[PDB]
Amino acid sequence: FANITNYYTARSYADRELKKSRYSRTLSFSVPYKFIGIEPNDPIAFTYERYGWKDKFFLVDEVENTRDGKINLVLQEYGEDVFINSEQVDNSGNDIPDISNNVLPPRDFKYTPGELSWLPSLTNNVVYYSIAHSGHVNPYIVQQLE
Amino acid sequence: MRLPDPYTNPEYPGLGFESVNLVDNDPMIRDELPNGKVKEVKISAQYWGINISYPELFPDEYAFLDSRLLEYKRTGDYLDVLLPQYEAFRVRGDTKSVTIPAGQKGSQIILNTNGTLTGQPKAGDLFKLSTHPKVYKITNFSSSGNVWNISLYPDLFITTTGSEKPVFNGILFRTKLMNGDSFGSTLNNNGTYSGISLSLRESL
Repeated sequence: FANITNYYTARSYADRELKKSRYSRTLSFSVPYKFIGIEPNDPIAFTYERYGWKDKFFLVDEVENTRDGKINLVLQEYGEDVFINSEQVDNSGNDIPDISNNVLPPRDFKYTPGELSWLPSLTNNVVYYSIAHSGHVNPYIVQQLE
Repeated sequence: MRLPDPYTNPEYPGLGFESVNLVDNDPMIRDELPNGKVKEVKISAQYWGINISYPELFPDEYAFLDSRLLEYKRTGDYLDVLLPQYEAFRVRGDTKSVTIPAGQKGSQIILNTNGTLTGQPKAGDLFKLSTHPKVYKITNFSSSGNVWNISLYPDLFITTTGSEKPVFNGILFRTKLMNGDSFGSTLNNNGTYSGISLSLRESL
Protein backbone atom coordinates (compact mmCIF):
# COMPACT_ATOMS: atom_id res chain seq x y z
CA PHE A 1 0.00 0.00 0.00
CA ALA A 2 1.68 3.16 -1.27
CA ASN A 3 -0.92 5.56 0.10
CA ILE A 4 -2.17 4.03 3.38
CA THR A 5 -0.30 4.69 6.62
CA ASN A 6 -2.72 3.26 9.19
CA TYR A 7 -1.74 -0.23 10.21
CA TYR A 8 -5.37 -1.02 10.98
CA THR A 9 -7.14 0.43 7.94
CA ALA A 10 -4.54 -1.15 5.67
CA ARG A 11 -5.13 -4.39 7.55
CA SER A 12 -8.86 -4.19 6.83
CA TYR A 13 -8.19 -3.21 3.21
CA ALA A 14 -5.90 -6.21 2.75
CA ASP A 15 -8.60 -8.47 4.17
CA ARG A 16 -11.20 -6.98 1.82
CA GLU A 17 -9.00 -7.33 -1.25
CA LEU A 18 -8.11 -10.91 -0.32
CA LYS A 19 -11.78 -11.88 -0.08
CA LYS A 20 -12.49 -10.06 -3.35
CA SER A 21 -9.77 -12.20 -4.92
CA ARG A 22 -11.45 -15.22 -3.34
CA TYR A 23 -14.70 -14.63 -5.22
CA SER A 24 -13.28 -14.06 -8.72
CA ARG A 25 -16.08 -14.67 -11.27
CA THR A 26 -16.73 -12.73 -14.49
CA LEU A 27 -19.83 -12.60 -16.66
CA SER A 28 -19.99 -11.03 -20.10
CA PHE A 29 -23.27 -10.33 -21.88
CA SER A 30 -25.21 -7.60 -23.65
CA VAL A 31 -28.37 -5.79 -22.52
CA PRO A 32 -30.89 -3.74 -24.56
CA TYR A 33 -31.30 0.03 -24.48
CA LYS A 34 -33.80 -0.18 -21.60
CA PHE A 35 -30.83 -0.38 -19.22
CA ILE A 36 -29.06 2.77 -20.42
CA GLY A 37 -27.08 4.58 -17.76
CA ILE A 38 -25.33 1.52 -16.31
CA GLU A 39 -21.95 2.63 -15.00
CA PRO A 40 -18.85 0.45 -14.75
CA ASN A 41 -19.05 0.05 -10.97
CA ASP A 42 -22.81 -0.33 -10.43
CA PRO A 43 -24.59 -3.15 -8.57
CA ILE A 44 -26.80 -5.58 -10.51
CA ALA A 45 -28.42 -8.88 -9.51
CA PHE A 46 -28.24 -11.52 -12.23
CA THR A 47 -30.86 -14.25 -12.14
CA TYR A 48 -30.28 -16.94 -14.78
CA GLU A 49 -32.65 -19.74 -13.81
CA ARG A 50 -30.74 -22.84 -14.95
CA TYR A 51 -27.57 -21.94 -13.06
CA GLY A 52 -29.53 -21.89 -9.82
CA TRP A 53 -28.79 -18.19 -9.68
CA LYS A 54 -31.55 -16.35 -7.94
CA ASP A 55 -30.51 -12.80 -7.01
CA LYS A 56 -26.71 -12.76 -7.15
CA PHE A 57 -24.79 -9.58 -6.44
CA PHE A 58 -22.48 -8.54 -9.28
CA LEU A 59 -20.64 -5.29 -9.86
CA VAL A 60 -20.24 -4.48 -13.54
CA ASP A 61 -16.67 -4.28 -14.82
CA GLU A 62 -17.29 -2.97 -18.35
CA VAL A 63 -19.92 -0.90 -20.10
CA GLU A 64 -19.81 -0.41 -23.85
CA ASN A 65 -22.39 2.12 -24.96
CA THR A 66 -23.08 1.51 -28.63
CA ARG A 67 -24.46 3.77 -31.34
CA ASP A 68 -27.14 1.15 -32.06
CA GLY A 69 -28.35 1.09 -28.47
CA LYS A 70 -27.18 -2.22 -27.04
CA ILE A 71 -24.84 -2.24 -24.04
CA ASN A 72 -22.02 -4.80 -23.76
CA LEU A 73 -21.68 -5.43 -20.02
CA VAL A 74 -18.97 -7.38 -18.20
CA LEU A 75 -19.50 -8.46 -14.60
CA GLN A 76 -17.43 -9.15 -11.49
CA GLU A 77 -18.62 -11.28 -8.57
CA TYR A 78 -18.55 -9.48 -5.19
CA GLY A 79 -20.58 -11.07 -2.41
CA GLU A 80 -21.39 -9.23 0.80
CA ASP A 81 -18.52 -10.97 2.60
CA VAL A 82 -15.91 -8.63 1.13
CA PHE A 83 -17.72 -5.53 2.39
CA ILE A 84 -18.83 -6.95 5.75
CA ASN A 85 -15.17 -6.76 6.98
CA SER A 86 -13.73 -8.48 10.06
CA GLU A 87 -12.13 -7.77 13.45
CA GLN A 88 -8.45 -6.99 14.05
CA VAL A 89 -6.02 -7.53 16.91
CA ASP A 90 -4.40 -4.78 18.96
CA ASN A 91 -1.01 -3.75 17.56
CA SER A 92 0.47 -0.98 19.70
CA GLY A 93 3.36 -2.48 21.67
CA ASN A 94 5.06 -3.64 18.46
CA ASP A 95 6.40 -0.20 17.60
CA ILE A 96 9.88 0.20 16.14
CA PRO A 97 11.26 3.71 16.70
CA ASP A 98 14.49 4.63 14.92
CA ILE A 99 16.72 4.88 17.98
CA SER A 100 19.67 3.65 15.91
CA ASN A 101 20.68 6.76 14.01
CA ASN A 102 22.34 8.94 16.65
CA VAL A 103 25.25 8.64 19.05
CA LEU A 104 24.17 8.41 22.70
CA PRO A 105 25.62 10.55 25.49
CA PRO A 106 27.31 9.42 28.71
CA ARG A 107 24.97 7.20 30.69
CA ASP A 108 25.46 8.86 34.09
CA PHE A 109 27.24 12.01 35.26
CA LYS A 110 27.81 13.73 38.60
CA TYR A 111 30.55 15.76 40.26
CA THR A 112 32.12 14.20 43.36
CA PRO A 113 34.52 16.26 45.52
CA GLY A 114 36.81 15.26 38.80
CA GLU A 115 33.58 15.02 36.80
CA LEU A 116 34.58 11.48 36.27
CA SER A 117 31.16 9.92 36.65
CA TRP A 118 30.40 9.75 32.90
CA LEU A 119 29.76 6.15 32.00
CA PRO A 120 30.94 5.32 28.46
CA SER A 121 28.34 5.79 25.73
CA LEU A 122 26.52 2.68 24.56
CA THR A 123 27.63 3.65 21.05
CA ASN A 124 30.93 1.88 20.49
CA ASN A 125 31.63 4.48 17.79
CA VAL A 126 33.24 6.82 20.31
CA VAL A 127 36.67 8.44 20.19
CA TYR A 128 37.01 11.44 22.55
CA TYR A 129 34.55 13.11 24.91
CA SER A 130 34.48 16.91 25.13
CA ILE A 131 34.16 18.97 28.33
CA ALA A 132 33.38 22.68 28.11
CA HIS A 133 33.78 24.92 31.15
CA SER A 134 32.27 28.35 31.75
CA GLY A 135 35.49 30.34 31.46
CA HIS A 136 37.97 27.87 30.00
CA VAL A 137 38.08 28.74 26.30
CA ASN A 138 39.76 25.49 25.28
CA PRO A 139 37.55 22.43 25.91
CA TYR A 140 39.09 19.35 27.50
CA ILE A 141 39.57 16.07 25.64
CA VAL A 142 39.07 12.67 27.25
CA GLN A 143 39.82 9.84 24.86
CA GLN A 144 38.48 6.28 24.73
CA LEU A 145 41.80 4.48 24.71
CA GLU A 146 40.05 1.50 26.30
CA MET B 1 -33.55 16.99 -65.91
CA ARG B 2 -36.64 14.77 -66.32
CA LEU B 3 -35.37 11.43 -67.64
CA PRO B 4 -37.27 10.96 -70.92
CA ASP B 5 -40.75 9.45 -70.69
CA PRO B 6 -43.50 8.86 -73.26
CA TYR B 7 -45.29 11.85 -71.72
CA THR B 8 -42.15 13.97 -72.19
CA ASN B 9 -41.64 12.92 -75.82
CA PRO B 10 -43.58 10.07 -77.50
CA GLU B 11 -41.74 10.06 -80.85
CA TYR B 12 -39.29 7.60 -79.29
CA PRO B 13 -41.39 4.68 -78.02
CA GLY B 14 -39.74 2.00 -75.95
CA LEU B 15 -38.13 4.60 -73.69
CA GLY B 16 -41.13 3.97 -71.46
CA PHE B 17 -40.32 1.84 -68.45
CA GLU B 18 -41.22 -1.83 -68.69
CA SER B 19 -40.64 -2.51 -64.98
CA VAL B 20 -40.67 0.11 -62.22
CA ASN B 21 -39.52 -0.96 -58.76
CA LEU B 22 -39.89 1.41 -55.81
CA VAL B 23 -37.40 -0.11 -53.37
CA ASP B 24 -38.57 1.20 -49.99
CA ASN B 25 -34.98 1.43 -48.80
CA ASP B 26 -35.19 2.04 -45.05
CA PRO B 27 -31.81 1.49 -43.39
CA MET B 28 -32.63 0.42 -39.87
CA ILE B 29 -31.06 -1.49 -36.98
CA ARG B 30 -33.04 -4.42 -35.57
CA ASP B 31 -32.25 -6.74 -32.65
CA GLU B 32 -34.17 -9.92 -31.83
CA LEU B 33 -34.34 -10.48 -28.09
CA PRO B 34 -34.74 -13.92 -26.50
CA ASN B 35 -37.62 -12.34 -24.61
CA GLY B 36 -39.52 -12.58 -27.89
CA LYS B 37 -39.63 -8.86 -28.49
CA VAL B 38 -38.23 -7.21 -31.62
CA LYS B 39 -36.36 -3.97 -30.93
CA GLU B 40 -35.65 -1.68 -33.87
CA VAL B 41 -34.27 1.86 -34.22
CA LYS B 42 -34.44 4.34 -37.12
CA ILE B 43 -31.30 6.27 -38.04
CA SER B 44 -29.83 7.51 -41.36
CA ALA B 45 -32.50 8.35 -43.98
CA GLN B 46 -34.91 6.65 -46.38
CA TYR B 47 -34.16 6.85 -50.10
CA TRP B 48 -36.77 5.67 -52.59
CA GLY B 49 -34.89 3.30 -54.86
CA ILE B 50 -36.23 3.16 -58.42
CA ASN B 51 -35.15 0.13 -60.47
CA ILE B 52 -35.77 0.82 -64.15
CA SER B 53 -35.37 -1.81 -66.87
CA TYR B 54 -35.52 -0.97 -70.56
CA PRO B 55 -36.44 -3.07 -73.60
CA GLU B 56 -34.26 -3.44 -76.67
CA LEU B 57 -33.50 0.03 -78.05
CA PHE B 58 -33.14 1.05 -81.67
CA PRO B 59 -30.20 3.38 -82.41
CA ASP B 60 -32.34 6.54 -82.41
CA GLU B 61 -33.92 5.95 -78.99
CA TYR B 62 -30.63 4.84 -77.46
CA ALA B 63 -28.81 7.81 -79.01
CA PHE B 64 -31.36 10.14 -77.42
CA LEU B 65 -31.09 8.35 -74.09
CA ASP B 66 -27.29 8.66 -74.18
CA SER B 67 -27.64 12.35 -74.99
CA ARG B 68 -29.84 12.92 -71.96
CA LEU B 69 -27.80 10.71 -69.61
CA LEU B 70 -24.54 12.38 -70.65
CA GLU B 71 -26.21 15.73 -70.03
CA TYR B 72 -27.03 14.34 -66.58
CA LYS B 73 -23.46 13.20 -66.00
CA ARG B 74 -21.39 16.15 -67.23
CA THR B 75 -23.74 18.43 -65.28
CA GLY B 76 -24.38 18.16 -61.55
CA ASP B 77 -28.17 18.17 -61.86
CA TYR B 78 -30.33 15.33 -60.58
CA LEU B 79 -32.43 12.92 -62.62
CA ASP B 80 -36.19 13.42 -62.35
CA VAL B 81 -38.48 10.41 -62.79
CA LEU B 82 -42.27 10.49 -63.11
CA LEU B 83 -44.03 7.29 -62.14
CA PRO B 84 -47.28 6.95 -64.12
CA GLN B 85 -49.04 4.57 -61.72
CA TYR B 86 -49.19 7.32 -59.08
CA GLU B 87 -50.16 10.06 -61.56
CA ALA B 88 -53.75 9.90 -60.34
CA PHE B 89 -54.37 13.66 -60.72
CA ARG B 90 -56.78 13.81 -57.80
CA VAL B 91 -56.93 16.88 -55.52
CA ARG B 92 -56.82 19.28 -58.49
CA GLY B 93 -56.99 23.07 -58.26
CA ASP B 94 -54.13 25.29 -57.19
CA THR B 95 -51.87 25.11 -54.13
CA LYS B 96 -50.88 28.75 -53.61
CA SER B 97 -53.58 29.68 -51.09
CA VAL B 98 -53.15 26.65 -48.80
CA THR B 99 -51.05 27.24 -45.69
CA ILE B 100 -49.11 24.92 -43.38
CA PRO B 101 -48.57 25.85 -39.69
CA ALA B 102 -45.29 27.24 -38.44
CA GLY B 103 -43.35 24.15 -37.36
CA GLN B 104 -45.10 20.85 -37.95
CA LYS B 105 -42.55 17.96 -37.92
CA GLY B 106 -43.31 14.40 -36.84
CA SER B 107 -44.69 12.64 -39.94
CA GLN B 108 -48.12 14.36 -39.82
CA ILE B 109 -48.79 17.53 -41.83
CA ILE B 110 -52.02 19.33 -40.90
CA LEU B 111 -52.67 21.75 -43.77
CA ASN B 112 -55.88 23.77 -44.07
CA THR B 113 -57.36 24.59 -47.47
CA ASN B 114 -59.77 27.49 -47.69
CA GLY B 115 -61.38 27.11 -51.11
CA THR B 116 -58.56 26.33 -53.51
CA LEU B 117 -58.29 22.52 -53.23
CA THR B 118 -61.32 20.49 -54.36
CA GLY B 119 -60.87 16.77 -53.82
CA GLN B 120 -59.89 14.25 -51.18
CA PRO B 121 -56.73 12.23 -51.92
CA LYS B 122 -56.70 8.48 -51.40
CA ALA B 123 -54.35 6.87 -48.91
CA GLY B 124 -51.30 5.79 -50.88
CA ASP B 125 -50.85 8.76 -53.24
CA LEU B 126 -47.42 10.39 -53.28
CA PHE B 127 -47.18 13.76 -51.53
CA LYS B 128 -44.38 16.32 -51.73
CA LEU B 129 -43.58 19.58 -49.98
CA SER B 130 -42.75 22.35 -52.43
CA THR B 131 -39.33 23.35 -51.10
CA HIS B 132 -37.86 19.96 -50.20
CA PRO B 133 -37.06 17.51 -53.01
CA LYS B 134 -38.21 14.22 -51.49
CA VAL B 135 -41.68 12.77 -52.05
CA TYR B 136 -43.76 11.17 -49.29
CA LYS B 137 -46.48 8.58 -49.56
CA ILE B 138 -49.70 9.20 -47.66
CA THR B 139 -50.81 6.52 -45.20
CA ASN B 140 -54.06 7.96 -43.82
CA PHE B 141 -56.31 10.96 -44.33
CA SER B 142 -58.89 12.91 -42.35
CA SER B 143 -60.63 16.18 -43.14
CA SER B 144 -62.73 18.71 -41.24
CA GLY B 145 -64.07 20.71 -44.20
CA ASN B 146 -61.21 23.18 -44.57
CA VAL B 147 -58.51 21.61 -42.38
CA TRP B 148 -57.38 18.12 -43.29
CA ASN B 149 -54.68 16.16 -41.50
CA ILE B 150 -52.27 14.27 -43.76
CA SER B 151 -50.07 11.48 -42.44
CA LEU B 152 -46.82 10.74 -44.27
CA TYR B 153 -44.74 7.57 -44.23
CA PRO B 154 -41.29 9.21 -44.36
CA ASP B 155 -40.89 11.30 -41.23
CA LEU B 156 -40.76 14.76 -42.78
CA PHE B 157 -37.08 15.10 -43.70
CA ILE B 158 -37.51 18.87 -43.74
CA THR B 159 -38.96 20.81 -40.83
CA THR B 160 -41.70 23.34 -41.54
CA THR B 161 -40.75 26.98 -42.07
CA GLY B 162 -44.29 28.32 -42.50
CA SER B 163 -44.34 28.97 -46.26
CA GLU B 164 -44.44 25.31 -47.30
CA LYS B 165 -47.04 24.26 -49.85
CA PRO B 166 -48.14 20.84 -51.16
CA VAL B 167 -47.78 19.66 -54.75
CA PHE B 168 -49.98 16.54 -55.17
CA ASN B 169 -49.43 16.45 -58.95
CA GLY B 170 -46.54 16.24 -61.38
CA ILE B 171 -44.00 15.40 -58.68
CA LEU B 172 -40.60 14.15 -59.81
CA PHE B 173 -38.24 11.88 -57.88
CA ARG B 174 -34.93 13.70 -57.64
CA THR B 175 -32.62 10.78 -58.40
CA LYS B 176 -29.02 10.05 -59.35
CA LEU B 177 -27.57 7.15 -61.32
CA MET B 178 -26.15 4.37 -59.17
CA ASN B 179 -25.04 2.59 -62.36
CA GLY B 180 -22.88 5.48 -63.54
CA ASP B 181 -19.73 3.61 -62.54
CA SER B 182 -20.22 0.81 -65.07
CA PHE B 183 -22.85 1.93 -67.58
CA GLY B 184 -22.62 -0.08 -70.78
CA SER B 185 -24.95 -1.16 -73.56
CA THR B 186 -24.22 -4.06 -75.92
CA LEU B 187 -25.10 -3.44 -79.56
CA ASN B 188 -26.13 -6.85 -80.87
CA ASN B 189 -26.03 -8.28 -84.37
CA ASN B 190 -29.62 -7.11 -84.83
CA GLY B 191 -28.48 -3.52 -84.32
CA THR B 192 -30.55 -2.95 -81.17
CA TYR B 193 -28.85 -1.80 -77.98
CA SER B 194 -29.85 -4.31 -75.31
CA GLY B 195 -29.38 -4.92 -71.60
CA ILE B 196 -29.55 -1.25 -70.61
CA SER B 197 -31.12 -1.05 -67.15
CA LEU B 198 -31.11 1.95 -64.83
CA SER B 199 -30.84 1.77 -61.05
CA LEU B 200 -31.89 5.04 -59.43
CA ARG B 201 -31.75 6.33 -55.87
CA GLU B 202 -33.09 9.59 -54.51
CA SER B 203 -30.70 12.50 -53.95
CA LEU B 204 -32.86 14.72 -51.75
